[PDB]
Amino acid sequence: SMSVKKPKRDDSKDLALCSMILTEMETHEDAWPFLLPVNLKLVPGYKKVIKKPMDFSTIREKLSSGQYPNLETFALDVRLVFDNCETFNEDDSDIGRAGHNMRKYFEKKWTDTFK
Repeated sequence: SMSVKKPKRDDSKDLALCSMILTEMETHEDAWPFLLPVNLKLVPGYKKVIKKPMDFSTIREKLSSGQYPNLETFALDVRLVFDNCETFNEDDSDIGRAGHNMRKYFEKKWTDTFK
């Protein structure tokens, strides 16, 4: 509360560390469904159904331009990518499996780097 604070967690490396995680997600062999925004002209149903599209290139641009106020807003967009994938793709599909795999890969790196 006013003039009463928990000890200051060092957040000075968060930007660099989120960048490194994002690099590792970008280079994973199962990243291909997530590298670029879904083409809303060429994928029937996507625009209407997925209210907030998100992809790794969009996260990269947001990260590089100071549009993440803190490491949690960064995690929320990464998770959004996988939540969107699950919304639109059957579990038993190459893309559906890719999303599960990437979400797992992310959540481990997230815990190991920050928890």
